[PDB]
Amino acid sequence: EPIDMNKADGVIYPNGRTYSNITLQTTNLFPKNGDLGTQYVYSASAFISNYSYYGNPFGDGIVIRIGQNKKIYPALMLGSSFGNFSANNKSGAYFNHTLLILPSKCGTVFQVAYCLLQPRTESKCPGNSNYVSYFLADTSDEIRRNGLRDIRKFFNLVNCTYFEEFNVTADERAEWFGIVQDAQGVHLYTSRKNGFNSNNLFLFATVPIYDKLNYYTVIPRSVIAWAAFYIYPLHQLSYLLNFDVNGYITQAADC
Amino acid sequence: GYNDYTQLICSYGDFNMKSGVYSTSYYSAKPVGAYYEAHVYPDCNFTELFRERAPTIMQYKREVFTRCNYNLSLLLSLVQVDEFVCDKITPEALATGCYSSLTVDWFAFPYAWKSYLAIGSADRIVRFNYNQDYSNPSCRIHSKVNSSIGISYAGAYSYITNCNYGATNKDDVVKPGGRASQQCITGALNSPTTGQLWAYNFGGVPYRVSRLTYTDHLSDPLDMVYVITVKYEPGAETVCPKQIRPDYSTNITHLLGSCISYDIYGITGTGVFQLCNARQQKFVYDKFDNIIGFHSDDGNYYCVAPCVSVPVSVIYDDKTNQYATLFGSVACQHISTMAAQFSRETRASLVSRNMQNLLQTSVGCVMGFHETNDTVEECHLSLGQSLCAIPPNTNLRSGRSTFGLGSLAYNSPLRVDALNSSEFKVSLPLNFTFGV
Amino acid sequence: TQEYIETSIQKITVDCKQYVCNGFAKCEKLLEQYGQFCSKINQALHGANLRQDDSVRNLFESVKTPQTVPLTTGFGGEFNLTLLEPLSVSTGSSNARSALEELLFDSVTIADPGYMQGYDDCMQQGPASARDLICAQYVAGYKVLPPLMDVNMEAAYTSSLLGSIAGAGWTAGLSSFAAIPFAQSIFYRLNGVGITQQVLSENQKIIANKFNQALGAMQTGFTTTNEAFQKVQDAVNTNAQALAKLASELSNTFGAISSSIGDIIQRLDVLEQEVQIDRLINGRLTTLNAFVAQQLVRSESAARSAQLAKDKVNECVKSQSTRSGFCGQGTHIVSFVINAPNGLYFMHVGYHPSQHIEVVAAYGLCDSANPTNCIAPVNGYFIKNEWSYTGSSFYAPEPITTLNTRYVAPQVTFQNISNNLPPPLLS
Amino acid sequence: KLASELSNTFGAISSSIGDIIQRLDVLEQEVQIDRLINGRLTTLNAFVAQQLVRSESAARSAQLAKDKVNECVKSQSTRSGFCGQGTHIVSFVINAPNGLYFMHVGYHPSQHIEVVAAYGLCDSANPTNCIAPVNGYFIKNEWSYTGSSFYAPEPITTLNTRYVAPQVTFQNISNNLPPPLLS
Amino acid sequence: PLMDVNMEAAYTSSLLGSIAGAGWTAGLSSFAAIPFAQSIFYRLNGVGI
Amino acid sequence: KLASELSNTFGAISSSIGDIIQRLDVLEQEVQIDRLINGRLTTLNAFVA
Ligand SMILES: *[C@@H]1O[C@H](CO)[C@@H](O[C@@H]2O[C@H](CO)[C@@H](O)[C@H](O)[C@H]2NC(C)=O)[C@H](O)[C@H]1NC(C)=O
Ligand SMILES: *[C@@H]1O[C@H](CO)[C@@H](O[C@@H]2O[C@H](CO)[C@@H](O)[C@H](O)[C@H]2NC(C)=O)[C@H](O)[C@H]1NC(C)=O
Ligand SMILES: *[C@@H]1O[C@H](CO)[C@@H](O[C@@H]2O[C@H](CO)[C@@H](O)[C@H](O)[C@H]2NC(C)=O)[C@H](O)[C@H]1NC(C)=O
Ligand SMILES: *[C@@H]1O[C@H](CO)[C@@H](O[C@@H]2O[C@H](CO)[C@@H](O)[C@H](O)[C@H]2NC(C)=O)[C@H](O)[C@H]1NC(C)=O
Ligand SMILES: *[C@@H]1O[C@H](CO)[C@@H](O[C@@H]2O[C@H](CO)[C@@H](O)[C@H](O)[C@H]2NC(C)=O)[C@H](O)[C@H]1NC(C)=O
Ligand SMILES: *[C@@H]1O[C@H](CO)[C@@H](O[C@@H]2O[C@H](CO)[C@@H](O)[C@H](O)[C@H]2NC(C)=O)[C@H](O)[C@H]1NC(C)=O
Ligand SMILES: CCCCC/C=C\C/C=C\CCCCCCCC(=O)O
Ligand SMILES: *[C@@H]1O[C@H](CO)[C@@H](O)[C@H](O)[C@H]1NC(C)=O
Ligand SMILES: *[C@@H]1O[C@H](CO)[C@@H](O)[C@H](O)[C@H]1NC(C)=O
Ligand SMILES: *[C@@H]1O[C@H](CO)[C@@H](O)[C@H](O)[C@H]1NC(C)=O
Ligand SMILES: *[C@@H]1O[C@H](CO)[C@@H](O)[C@H](O)[C@H]1NC(C)=O
Ligand SMILES: *[C@@H]1O[C@H](CO)[C@@H](O)[C@H](O)[C@H]1NC(C)=O
Ligand SMILES: *[C@@H]1O[C@H](CO)[C@@H](O)[C@H](O)[C@H]1NC(C)=O
Ligand SMILES: *[C@@H]1O[C@H](CO)[C@@H](O)[C@H](O)[C@H]1NC(C)=O
Ligand SMILES: *[C@@H]1O[C@H](CO)[C@@H](O)[C@H](O)[C@H]1NC(C)=O
Ligand SMILES: *[C@@H]1O[C@H](CO)[C@@H](O)[C@H](O)[C@H]1NC(C)=O
Repeated sequence: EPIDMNKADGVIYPNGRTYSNITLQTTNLFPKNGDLGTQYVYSASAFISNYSYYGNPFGDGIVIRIGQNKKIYPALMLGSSFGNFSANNKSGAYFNHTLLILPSKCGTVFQVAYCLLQPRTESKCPGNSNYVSYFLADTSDEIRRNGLRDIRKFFNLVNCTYFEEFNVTADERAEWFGIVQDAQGVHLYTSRKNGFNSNNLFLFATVPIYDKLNYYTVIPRSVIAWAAFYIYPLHQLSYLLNFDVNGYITQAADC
Repeated sequence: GYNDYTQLICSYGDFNMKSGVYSTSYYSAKPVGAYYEAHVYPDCNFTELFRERAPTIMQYKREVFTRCNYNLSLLLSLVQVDEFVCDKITPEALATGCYSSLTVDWFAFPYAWKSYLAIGSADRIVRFNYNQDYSNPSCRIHSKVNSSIGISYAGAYSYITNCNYGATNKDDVVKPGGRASQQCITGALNSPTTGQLWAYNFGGVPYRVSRLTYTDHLSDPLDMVYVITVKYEPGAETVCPKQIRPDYSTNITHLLGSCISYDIYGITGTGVFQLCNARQQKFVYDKFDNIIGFHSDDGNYYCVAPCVSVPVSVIYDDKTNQYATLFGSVACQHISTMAAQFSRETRASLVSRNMQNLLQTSVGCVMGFHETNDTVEECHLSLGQSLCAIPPNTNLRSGRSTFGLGSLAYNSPLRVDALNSSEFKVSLPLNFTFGV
Repeated sequence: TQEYIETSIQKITVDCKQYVCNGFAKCEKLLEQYGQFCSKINQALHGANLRQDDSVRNLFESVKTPQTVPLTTGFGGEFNLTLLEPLSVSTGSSNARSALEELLFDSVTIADPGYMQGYDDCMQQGPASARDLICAQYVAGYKVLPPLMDVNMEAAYTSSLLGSIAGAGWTAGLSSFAAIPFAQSIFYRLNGVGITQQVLSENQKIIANKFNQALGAMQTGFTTTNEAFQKVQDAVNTNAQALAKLASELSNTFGAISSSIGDIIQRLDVLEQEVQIDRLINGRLTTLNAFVAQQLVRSESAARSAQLAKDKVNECVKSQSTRSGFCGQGTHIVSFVINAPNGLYFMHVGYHPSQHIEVVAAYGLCDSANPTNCIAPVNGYFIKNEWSYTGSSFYAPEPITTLNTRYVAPQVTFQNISNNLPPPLLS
Repeated sequence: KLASELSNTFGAISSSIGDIIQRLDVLEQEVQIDRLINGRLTTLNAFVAQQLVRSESAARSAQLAKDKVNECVKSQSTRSGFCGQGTHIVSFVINAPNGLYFMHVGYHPSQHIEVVAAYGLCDSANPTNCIAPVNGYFIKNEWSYTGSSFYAPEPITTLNTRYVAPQVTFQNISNNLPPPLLS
Repeated sequence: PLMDVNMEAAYTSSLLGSIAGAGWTAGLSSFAAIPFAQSIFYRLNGVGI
Repeated sequence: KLASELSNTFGAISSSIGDIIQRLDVLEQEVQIDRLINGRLTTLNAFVA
């Protein structure tokens, strides 16, 4: 599922003014054309892959294609230091403050937290040498934070600075998500403006993270293919953008 | 700015000019009123800056302010400014105008060490502790904060003197707008005060860190550095002052049709606002980045033009000294609303209106003309589209006279009818003449 | 052959004081450090526009046509000229622009500004991408001046030229004017280039049909495969590009902190804003000077093309041109001119040989008994298989008479014939 | 446009180098002198570009004057509209400042009349013997010859006609015959 | 301008002296000392009077 | 002209962008680089005219 510039896949809309019916030459963070990304699959037959062992480099930023070209939302763990867990040699430990993006409920409520991950000394928990992996496992309002409940069984989350919640409505169509860090903090981009074809990333949140994020991992999930999201990196690239009548980017050129 | 003739004389830079139709600049358009429209937000909270423990330069504290209204007059009374070094702004400019973000980085630093934070410095403090961005309008101020304000200093105040890693000893420098990495901080927090390069191993890579303290250079009027970086992004303005500008009025319905100076959401300019019928955005732009309209807080759309926008031409003949005005490509029912922008005599003619002045032609609305049917072969006062202006036969000393409108008839050559038969017709000269 | 000649440049006047400074007194005070710039720009633009109108007036003075035949529905008889004839003499409205002029103007994207209520329109309609150059006149601070003559008057001049084509050039001098029909003028023009009256009388319907197909092939001639049509389109695009260069330069910061004087004034102290406004002022002055220099160069090009169009009209439209290659390829017969956007459109019909044959010809014929009596052909040759006369523009062997020969001095290259003497060589 | 822009400061503190030198320190006067240098350099470049385009226009006009001298003042033009309206008779050229001044004398009609003419006349007895005018018309009164630029009927002679091939448009005359057509 | 008004006037006067000739008959090699009135009458005759 | 006007400093400290970047601080780099940029734009505009 490669990046296509003629569909304007993964382009971030410029902040502020809404451009209309002109072409704009910008050099800013953009996905490189022809990039296949990295496919991540959540099973649905509990049953997880080793997505918590990687520690992929964050770089300038990442962009995610969620769903079609079951639509299960991703779970992310971003941090500055990556290393092994103690007394089991297992990788996946994030040191110091760590950003968590947890899709609670059925992907309708999101938890964003920025805090320490202290391993727990119980069986099948990190640091016990019985460790395998951590994962998120899937009416009245108590399961609105159930992703937090799954993530706090493995980690203590002891000193937490930022916490917010976001409501997203259930859908099945295509959706994009991007994370970019600059001097003002961590910027979360989404294509939930849902106007016309959309598929353009607009700013919707800002997390006050001033330590440099260097790594990101995909938290494994299991619902009891059925899930595919691709994570593409962003590069400082020259692009040529085409805005249409409505004010959305329709064509891109990778230059 | 008295007549259209005087505006014609002030442009082109001469008094004795020849006859013709000339384009004329404006000289009597001034901003009369003032308008200010900005959103209200809850106040910015500056308690962490002045009422808590002073941060250390090794791990300084940064706060980004968004969607709040500040008050610089209160902030400057709690500090005594020693020296401010601003890049593309001034503190007077910081007390006004809207931004999209407001980043403040602050830490405790002795006043004797201004040279270690100046631009172009090669010291260890810029290299390993704090590197300023200098890509946005920023101002770094040096101030002394009294202990009665609420500031305090405790613990050890230290800065990294060296931080290198790897087998090649690569320096872990600080990017502009960044801080020291967590490896350097962890190496420093166990490093001795005296400045010995100890060796550690964070995550499988050897790291070496040394530090020095400046906690004995701090006094009761605690020397503090505040670095204030603003960002400008039109259409995304969020931080504006609690103080509304002083002259300005907050209601636009009594300022419609007159050139006013507006401060709508942190951007300043002059123009004329008129109500017009024609929302994914608030401001409306054309292809060339010129705001041509805006949506107000109530239900109304005012499309804004520049202070001068109507093209004015003056028809003048050097003999008899008469003159007339041509308002190019505009209806006669719109001139009387824009009058205040013209010259004083033209403004005095349009107000207390006499409709004998305004005639509508195919090239615009003319003033000082009268309709005529006479046509002229020579056209020295061409208005375009086969219209020539017929000058009056009375000089200006006897009073102003009106021009003639509509001219340039066709030559209409002689017609010879064809017999369309075996014979034809020829047009032969009886008499002749010689022309040079 | 279709040829487009651009005889004009857009007339543009720029409000210099409003363009360089947006009404700010500080900018207007700092502009005095560059002298009386706005007066010089205004005088240069006024001189350019005045010279342009003088050139247009002189060019249409060369289309004087002092005598004409009034246009009728039946013009040319068998020859079809309803495409070229006025729409007023044809069905419907009293406008003089022919069907070909309407087809040429309707197939070129002009984006008419509107010289009557352009302001008001631009105000009522919102932002766009096709009329934003027109709406930038009242924002950037310039104006496109209307042409000197209305399209009705230009069409009247063209129609009067069309009615005078057949009669002009009949005999020596330009004083008289015959009212001969168009078909007779065409037949005489074809006879003058070497076609016998026998061939013209025998093949008149074929000639009329060929002319009708040649003129009717221009219904689909205004496409992208036509070179002169693309010349019209790219002249219009060049004018639009110059206008777009006048705008979109106030959006350039030119190294300053912003593209607008008000932000510079607000964001900086009284000493730094002087140098920032100086940067902006220097940028605007550079843009205006470049535009004025471009206008002068385009005025020179328009003057050259106006001189060329004056000769084209005086040499080919008003008379048959015997000079090679000046008006189309082949043998020139008759040329028509209509009004094009910012110029004139010429259509030269030509006589082209479709097929060629080769035949032995002689310089002249003498007599064996009287060697001092020799003849030479006029507008033709002496082709063999004895000797007969041909037209030198169409193959038709015809008996030798005194109407196609001349008595000339004897030469060595002349052929000698003893039997079957031509009637010129008899006695 | 050369002596006027020497008085411009171009954003500097003065329009001269002598007081820029003596009012500022050595580092601060380099930028002021460079501003003056930039302004005068742009002025000189603009002057040179204007000289080049004016020389191009002068070359075009010199070619036009060369063609016009060799055609109209040195010979009879016999070209429509190239050397004045009407028919060209004689032209003269005199010297003018930075160019030449031409005076084209032309023949202009003042009053016109319309008469009925013929393409040529043939004889009914001999249809193969037909004549045509050379520099005029066969105007009808029976038939007379006239000039193409002046109305003055004359008898038809052999010095103003020439024999032509017969056509259909030629008028038949059998009552009175002109001397070219008589036998 | 490279030439004094005397010289330029000499060229113009020499051109004026050869108006009547230099085109009397085909070819430019010969020159006929024709009076100006005769040249004007011949030109009007060639026009069609 | 195009070949030779690339060696001019145009009032900057050097005719190379790299030397200006290496020798000066980021506030003065944009000031001095704009002096080279303006001169090269002037050269290209003169060539096109
Ligand atoms: C970042 O994380 C590291 C590792 O979690 C912290 O280093 C620990 O510091 C405590 C306090 O002295 C020690 O008891 C541990 O032994 C250290 N761990 C390791 C692996 O060295 C470090 O303090 C954190 N940085 C902060 C909080 O700024
Ligand atoms: C969680 O936050 C608390 C509050 O700052 C930390 O407690 C501080 O720890 C440092 C280092 O041991 C002491 O110098 C401070 O006096 C403590 N403050 C208080 C109020 O107790 C605590 O260390 C943090 N926990 C982790 C794991 O970093
Ligand atoms: C500005 O910030 C300070 C500290 O960041 C706020 O002070 C806190 O206020 C809450 C409730 O008002 C208390 O529970 C905390 O103990 C206070 N902490 C400190 C350090 O003072 C203050 O309330 C903020 N101002 C506003 C208007 O919200
Ligand atoms: C911004 O801050 C200044 C200073 O704190 C405010 O000025 C004070 O206004 C109150 C109200 O009358 C007075 O009692 C104080 O004496 C004033 N202090 C000074 C130093 O002048 C000002 O009102 C604030 N602005 C807004 C909009 O609240
Ligand atoms: C046609 O006959 C003439 C004679 O009347 C030939 O011309 C002569 O050629 C001889 C060659 O020796 C010359 O000496 C004469 O002076 C020529 N006389 C004239 C009047 O030119 C001519 O060559 C013959 N044509 C051909 C084709 O042979
Ligand atoms: C003058 O007489 C000639 C000979 O009769 C006419 O030519 C004929 O005209 C008729 C009808 O006009 C045609 O049908 C014949 O074909 C013509 N013959 C030829 C040989 O062309 C001529 O038309 C007469 N002139 C006028 C004005 O009628
Ligand atoms: C350049 C090394 C050779 C010359 C050595 C001679 C004298 C050196 C003495 C001090 C060197 C300081 C140079 C920079 C001064 C400001 C340092 C800063 O705060 O950025
Ligand atoms: C994850 O599993 C794949 C599948 O075998 C394996 O190739 C890869 O090395 C694993 N990554 C680890 C253990 O970090
Ligand atoms: C984790 O452990 C493996 C082997 O146990 C080692 O190769 C790797 O370097 C370790 N990772 C870190 C970050 O120390
Ligand atoms: C993890 O690696 C370290 C380093 O060699 C080792 O001392 C420790 O025993 C390992 N843990 C396990 C459970 O093997
Ligand atoms: C999200 O939805 C819940 C339930 O309706 C609500 O309580 C909460 O305020 C919402 N959050 C936001 C940010 O709107
Ligand atoms: C700090 O506040 C105290 C309390 O009034 C005052 O005495 C002292 O002068 C203040 N410090 C300064 C520097 O003004
Ligand atoms: C502005 O003034 C008009 C004048 O009639 C009034 O109707 C309107 O309510 C005012 N708007 C305000 C005060 O917000
Ligand atoms: C808006 O449109 C209506 C027609 O429905 C018209 O009467 C009115 O004048 C228009 N308003 C403006 C400001 O042009
Ligand atoms: C001008 O002509 C119009 C055409 O009908 C006529 O109505 C009008 O009265 C005329 N004006 C004068 C002053 O004769
Ligand atoms: C946008 O540009 C296209 C390009 O052809 C044009 O057709 C359309 O009318 C434009 N729309 C607007 C609102 O300007």
